[PDB]
Amino acid sequence: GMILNELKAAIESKNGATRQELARRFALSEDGIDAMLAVWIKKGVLSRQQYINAEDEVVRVRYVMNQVGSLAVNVTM
Repeated sequence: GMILNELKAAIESKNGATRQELARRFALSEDGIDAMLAVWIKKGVLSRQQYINAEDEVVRVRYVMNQVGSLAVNVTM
């Protein structure tokens, strides 16, 4: 890869962006960056997109990550 990894880490640590900002920095079509990413992450699920606002305060930001760890959690207590 080239940007898939650069963004994967940059986002995994620092803030992130959507397919728009991604294709922008890469200077390519949003369809190409999204497709290449979807396959680079899993296979073709438009990656993992999530938002944040009420959880924080007034962030209101959305981005797609590769998600290498585990987000799905079920607190059974």
